Amino acid sequence: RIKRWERKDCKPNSLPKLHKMHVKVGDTVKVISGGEKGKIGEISKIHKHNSTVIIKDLNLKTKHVKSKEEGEQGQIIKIEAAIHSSNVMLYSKEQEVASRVGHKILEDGRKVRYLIKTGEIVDTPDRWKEIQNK
Amino acid sequence: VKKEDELKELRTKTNEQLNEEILQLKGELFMLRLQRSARENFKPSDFGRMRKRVARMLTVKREREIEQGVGKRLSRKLDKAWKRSIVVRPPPSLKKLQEKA
Amino acid sequence: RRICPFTGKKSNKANRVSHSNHKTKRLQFVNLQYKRVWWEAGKRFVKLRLSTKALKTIEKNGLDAVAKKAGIDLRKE
Amino acid sequence: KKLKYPRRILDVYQILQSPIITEAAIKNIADENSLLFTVDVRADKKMIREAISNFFGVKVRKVNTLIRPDGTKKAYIMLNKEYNASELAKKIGIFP
RNA sequence: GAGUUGAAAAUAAGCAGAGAUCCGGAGAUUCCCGAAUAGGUCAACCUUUCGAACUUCUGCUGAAUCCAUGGGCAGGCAAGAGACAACCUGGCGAACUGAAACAUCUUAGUAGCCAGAGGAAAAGAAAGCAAAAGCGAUUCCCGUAGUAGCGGCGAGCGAAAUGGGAGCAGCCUAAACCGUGAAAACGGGGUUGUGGGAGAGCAAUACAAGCGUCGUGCUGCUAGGCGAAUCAGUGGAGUGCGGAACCCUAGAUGGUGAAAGUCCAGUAGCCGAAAGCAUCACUAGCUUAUGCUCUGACCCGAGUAGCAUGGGGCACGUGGAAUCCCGUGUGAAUCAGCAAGGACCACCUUGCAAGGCUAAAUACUCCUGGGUGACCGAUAGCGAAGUAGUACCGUGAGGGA
RNA sequence: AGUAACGCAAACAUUGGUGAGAAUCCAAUGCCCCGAAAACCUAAGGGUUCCUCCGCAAGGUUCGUCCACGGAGGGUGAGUCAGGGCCUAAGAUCAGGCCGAAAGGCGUAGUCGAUGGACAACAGGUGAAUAUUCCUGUACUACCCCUUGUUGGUCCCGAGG
RNA sequence: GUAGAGAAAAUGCCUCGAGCCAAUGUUCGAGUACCAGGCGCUACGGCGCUGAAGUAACCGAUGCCAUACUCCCAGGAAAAGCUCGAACGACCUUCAACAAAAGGGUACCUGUACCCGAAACCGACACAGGUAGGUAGGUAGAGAAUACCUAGGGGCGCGA
Ligand SMILES: [Mg+2]
Ligand SMILES: [Mg+2]
Ligand SMILES: [Mg+2]
Ligand SMILES: [Mg+2]
Ligand SMILES: [Mg+2]
Ligand SMILES: [Mg+2]
Ligand SMILES: [Mg+2]
Ligand SMILES: [Mg+2]
Ligand SMILES: [Mg+2]
Ligand SMILES: [Mg+2]
Ligand SMILES: [Mg+2]
Ligand SMILES: [Mg+2]
Ligand SMILES: [Mg+2]
Ligand SMILES: [Mg+2]
Ligand SMILES: [Mg+2]
Ligand SMILES: [Mg+2]
Ligand SMILES: [Mg+2]
Ligand SMILES: [Mg+2]
Ligand SMILES: [Mg+2]
Ligand SMILES: [Mg+2]
Ligand SMILES: [Mg+2]
Ligand SMILES: [Mg+2]
Ligand SMILES: [Mg+2]
Ligand SMILES: [Mg+2]
Ligand SMILES: [Mg+2]
Ligand SMILES: [Mg+2]
Ligand SMILES: [Mg+2]
Ligand SMILES: [Mg+2]
Ligand SMILES: [Mg+2]
Ligand SMILES: [Mg+2]
Ligand SMILES: [Mg+2]
Ligand SMILES: [Mg+2]
Ligand SMILES: [Mg+2]
Ligand SMILES: [Mg+2]
Ligand SMILES: [Mg+2]
Ligand SMILES: [Mg+2]
Ligand SMILES: [Mg+2]
Ligand SMILES: [Mg+2]
Ligand SMILES: [Mg+2]
Ligand SMILES: [Mg+2]
Ligand SMILES: [Mg+2]
Ligand SMILES: [Mg+2]
Ligand SMILES: [Mg+2]
Ligand SMILES: [Mg+2]
Ligand SMILES: [Mg+2]
Ligand SMILES: [Mg+2]
Ligand SMILES: [Mg+2]
Ligand SMILES: [Mg+2]
Ligand SMILES: [Mg+2]
Ligand SMILES: [Mg+2]
Ligand SMILES: [Mg+2]
Ligand SMILES: [Mg+2]
Ligand SMILES: [Mg+2]
Ligand SMILES: [Mg+2]
Ligand SMILES: [Mg+2]
Ligand SMILES: [Mg+2]
Ligand SMILES: [Mg+2]
Ligand SMILES: [Mg+2]
Ligand SMILES: [Mg+2]
Ligand SMILES: [Mg+2]
Ligand SMILES: [Mg+2]
Ligand SMILES: [Mg+2]
Ligand SMILES: [Mg+2]
Ligand SMILES: [Mg+2]
Ligand SMILES: [Mg+2]
Ligand SMILES: [Mg+2]
Ligand SMILES: [Mg+2]
Ligand SMILES: [Mg+2]
Ligand SMILES: [Mg+2]
Ligand SMILES: [Mg+2]
Ligand SMILES: [Mg+2]
Ligand SMILES: [Mg+2]
Ligand SMILES: [Mg+2]
Ligand SMILES: [Mg+2]
Ligand SMILES: [Mg+2]
Ligand SMILES: [Mg+2]
Ligand SMILES: [Mg+2]
Ligand SMILES: [Mg+2]
Ligand SMILES: [Mg+2]
Ligand SMILES: [Mg+2]
Ligand SMILES: [Mg+2]
Ligand SMILES: [Mg+2]
Ligand SMILES: [Mg+2]
Ligand SMILES: [Mg+2]
Ligand SMILES: [Mg+2]
Ligand SMILES: [Mg+2]
Ligand SMILES: [Mg+2]
Ligand SMILES: [Mg+2]
Ligand SMILES: [Mg+2]
Ligand SMILES: [Mg+2]
Ligand SMILES: [Mg+2]
Ligand SMILES: [Mg+2]
Ligand SMILES: [Mg+2]
Ligand SMILES: [Mg+2]
Ligand SMILES: [Mg+2]
Ligand SMILES: [Mg+2]
Ligand SMILES: [Mg+2]
Ligand SMILES: [Mg+2]
Ligand SMILES: [Mg+2]
Ligand SMILES: [Mg+2]
Ligand SMILES: [Mg+2]
Ligand SMILES: [Mg+2]
Repeated sequence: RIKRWERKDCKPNSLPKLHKMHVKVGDTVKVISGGEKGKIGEISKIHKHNSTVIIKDLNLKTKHVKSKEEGEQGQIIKIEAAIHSSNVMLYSKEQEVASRVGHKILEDGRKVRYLIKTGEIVDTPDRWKEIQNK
Repeated sequence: VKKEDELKELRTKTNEQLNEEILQLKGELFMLRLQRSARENFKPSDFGRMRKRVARMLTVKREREIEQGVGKRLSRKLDKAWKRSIVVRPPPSLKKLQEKA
Repeated sequence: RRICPFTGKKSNKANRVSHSNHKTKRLQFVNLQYKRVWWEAGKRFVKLRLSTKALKTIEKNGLDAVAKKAGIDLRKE
Repeated sequence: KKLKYPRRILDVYQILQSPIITEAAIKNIADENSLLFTVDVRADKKMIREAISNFFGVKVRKVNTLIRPDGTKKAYIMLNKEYNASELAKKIGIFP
């Protein structure tokens, strides 16, 4: 499978080298590049080695699956394929615009993210609880 | 929050109590290793939890010994001693529940 | 080794030279002797290998000066 | 005279690694009343006898060791004829 | 600051905003072999009275033998031992080759081996150069110079002084003498050269200079954080194209379906260290210290220098052969001296051997962190872009895709 | 060059069977060869080649349903057998010791070193793959345990063997 | 038993002993063991069930007594276990140690598969070769030669 050189890069302690990237899981984004350009969505899984993200209705691929279990029954499934994090921008639903993202400090002693075309705060204090309970 | 709690609990015990506790733990670890092979359903997380518990205990023990003023050689000697004097006793956890039953 | 303890003499590295100028490796050796020497301050002899120069020096400065410069205890000898 | 030094220094709780369950062993239980236990290579017979004698609380007749071509010690533990094997087979989870 | 349990999916369970996984500092554990070190062995095992063997260290004990030596016993986180690419120092030390043969000579004090120590080592504070004018420990580069010379006067080897730079730094001790002993030692005094010191008297005294526990200091390193600016169209995908805009203390770099200052990570700029490390300042303290006059009687590094022989090395091959350093044998002089100035003698100049220690400038790459490349792009570049010192071959050293 | 060869001149044959496919795989019946081996076992060596199930790319001098091949899963049980916990030979290392540019060389006690000395187990059964090892019978060494009998035993040393 | 510095030993003198030696043999171990057949099943592979007789003679080892003999010259390992024992030295000492016949108990590591006159080791090969030891049936034969056979194993990995 994995072309032997396309495997995961490594530190001396054997742990893979993670790209840092600008997005989280619960987020909503708009797709800037690729055939999926323009479509809006929400992010499910994110792989921090390749720097790639997966979005529920987007980048659909038609996969043939062979179920041989005493009979031959096949399945044609449509899955979602990872797309590169540089192809998406954070999307504001309110003023309905996709922007870049800066960091800001809130008086709570907190550090958060905001869209720089609006000034709209992205991260909610309970966001992680909201996603865990899902 | 289990970690901080457990450590505060550890540093407040005595030496003998630590020893005994350690033994009991290693035993439970044994019984666990038995269940694995029996293919009786159990928790994969448990090996980790227990092993690391034992670790933390030993660490504390040694860290005290260092305050007392003891070296590496003295350490290892008294350790051989303690491992010689070890007798197996049946684990209080699950073997006592087949003694009763 | 061929070495005097007391003066630290070494065998010297020297070419034997013929009438023909043809050189050859050779060793000149220290003149070493197995001697007993009287030690007055020990009331007793000491068996030693000595260079002869050392024997001389022992006549001149006395044994103890020599052994103290060379750092060798007559007791352990 | 002195303290009885165990043949090596091991820690007894790691010596009995596991029961070996295959078609083979089970009938050694049935016929011989003999358990089958993979143990630490560095472990001896006296160590194994004390270990099982105290742990499951059964008196053990005789122990036979073995060393696999893979370097893993394997022990036949034949208990006494008072203690039935299948007892410990149910107690442990080895079902004949 | 959000997901995580290596490569590496899948499965199973956990751990996680009272902060996980992760990154850095300091600790902890570290089976068996290996210096291997309780004793043994056929490395990775055995036997054990459970022991760091042996050598140094501290104490107790005390053979032949009075003092001693040896031995015995005990203490001790206990100094060493082994490993290490190249460079370096010492020790041994070739041969092919060149000379159109070869022996003196060359190769070359090279390779190799052995031992040793360091981040550099070695050398080093004038018994030195020079020449009648002067310099002022050592090392390194340029030059003098392929000069003077050496040489079966063949092949070849080959300086130095003046001159220019790099870099700078000077210190401890022996003896005379005064204390303490029966000594051997210890304590003060004393260290220099167009002479010092000891000796005997009279003056000056406070600053100056060198070293350095402790500690907030300064800076840097070892994790990090903030960080400007774009859209639609174009045939799989646009960073390209045509058309509009904008940032720039940022147009380094890497990635992104296709080439991007404006998409991501970043860059300029700017913040940031509980802990450890490093250079620096400060840091109680510790060190030292001057001045003149008289006195050739006291000292100024002895089996040493020299001499006779045998050699070695100096550019220098015994030559008229100094200087330097060694085998054998002899063997001085103390400053009214001794050595050097290319046999030797006279005169003058210069210097103070036979006790030690010292930073930098210079050499190197098993490597670490940055950077560049008229360097390679899978027959290349490392032997090695995948099990690479692997497979395989060899009893073995070794070879090796 | 689709040529030489296919590794002895012990010899195969037929009927069934399995299978997509059989001169070659299994079984039966003949026939033939070895039998101081071409039998059975053990030392050394090899290293999992052993057994079962699956497979038929490569290997196998043809074939292949088969295999010492590939894939999975198993398998080696000791007081008495063999070594070590006993003893020494040749030889090796060698505390101290003697010598040696260095590395080292010689060498005494010591300690290693079996191919030898010492020392206790056999029959039957089970058996996909182990058996003087597991089972059932009778045995035998070495310790420990108690009773009884004595008071000194232990090593170092002297000897016989 | 005695003697000499003399415990044991060696050595000298005195004494008591006619038997001794060891393969093998008889008996227990040992029979409701094993086994020819017999009965029944057949997954037609193997399995369950009951079992008669189990003695004698003659050949006869290269094996055992046996380091038993006789002869020869070339003159044929050491040390420990083992048996015996005073002085010297060290250490330990009373329910401590040693001495005994029974009785009960107790039981260290490592090898153990397979091949081994070989297709698995050694020969680069599934190679007409090399490889220590053990066991040694029948008929003929002086014989472990040869021929033909048993047990057991094979028909040589190209055929027609
Ligand atoms: Mg693939
Ligand atoms: Mg793109
Ligand atoms: Mg079995
Ligand atoms: Mg075994
Ligand atoms: Mg570690
Ligand atoms: Mg272990
Ligand atoms: Mg050792
Ligand atoms: Mg050793
Ligand atoms: Mg004393
Ligand atoms: Mg005395
Ligand atoms: Mg002494
Ligand atoms: Mg000691
Ligand atoms: Mg060293
Ligand atoms: Mg070395
Ligand atoms: Mg070093
Ligand atoms: Mg030559
Ligand atoms: Mg020549
Ligand atoms: Mg020539
Ligand atoms: Mg020539
Ligand atoms: Mg430097
Ligand atoms: Mg130096
Ligand atoms: Mg100076
Ligand atoms: Mg000077
Ligand atoms: Mg100059
Ligand atoms: Mg300058
Ligand atoms: Mg200067
Ligand atoms: Mg003095
Ligand atoms: Mg002074
Ligand atoms: Mg002068
Ligand atoms: Mg003067
Ligand atoms: Mg004075
Ligand atoms: Mg940023
Ligand atoms: Mg940006
Ligand atoms: Mg565009
Ligand atoms: Mg454009
Ligand atoms: Mg992109
Ligand atoms: Mg770019
Ligand atoms: Mg920066
Ligand atoms: Mg004077
Ligand atoms: Mg001379
Ligand atoms: Mg010369
Ligand atoms: Mg000369
Ligand atoms: Mg000179
Ligand atoms: Mg000169
Ligand atoms: Mg010399
Ligand atoms: Mg001389
Ligand atoms: Mg003089
Ligand atoms: Mg001279
Ligand atoms: Mg001079
Ligand atoms: Mg002088
Ligand atoms: Mg001189
Ligand atoms: Mg000097
Ligand atoms: Mg020096
Ligand atoms: Mg290629
Ligand atoms: Mg290559
Ligand atoms: Mg190519
Ligand atoms: Mg032809
Ligand atoms: Mg033809
Ligand atoms: Mg043909
Ligand atoms: Mg042929
Ligand atoms: Mg054939
Ligand atoms: Mg025949
Ligand atoms: Mg065969
Ligand atoms: Mg066989
Ligand atoms: Mg074998
Ligand atoms: Mg295999
Ligand atoms: Mg097979
Ligand atoms: Mg095939
Ligand atoms: Mg074929
Ligand atoms: Mg088939
Ligand atoms: Mg196979
Ligand atoms: Mg010998
Ligand atoms: Mg030697
Ligand atoms: Mg020695
Ligand atoms: Mg010896
Ligand atoms: Mg041995
Ligand atoms: Mg043997
Ligand atoms: Mg034995
Ligand atoms: Mg035996
Ligand atoms: Mg078998
Ligand atoms: Mg049997
Ligand atoms: Mg029987
Ligand atoms: Mg017995
Ligand atoms: Mg004896
Ligand atoms: Mg007697
Ligand atoms: Mg008597
Ligand atoms: Mg007698
Ligand atoms: Mg007869
Ligand atoms: Mg014969
Ligand atoms: Mg005889
Ligand atoms: Mg006595
Ligand atoms: Mg007795
Ligand atoms: Mg076996
Ligand atoms: Mg076998
Ligand atoms: Mg053969
Ligand atoms: Mg064949
Ligand atoms: Mg063959
Ligand atoms: Mg016959
Ligand atoms: Mg005949
Ligand atoms: Mg006959
Ligand atoms: Mg025959
Ligand atoms: Mg037959």
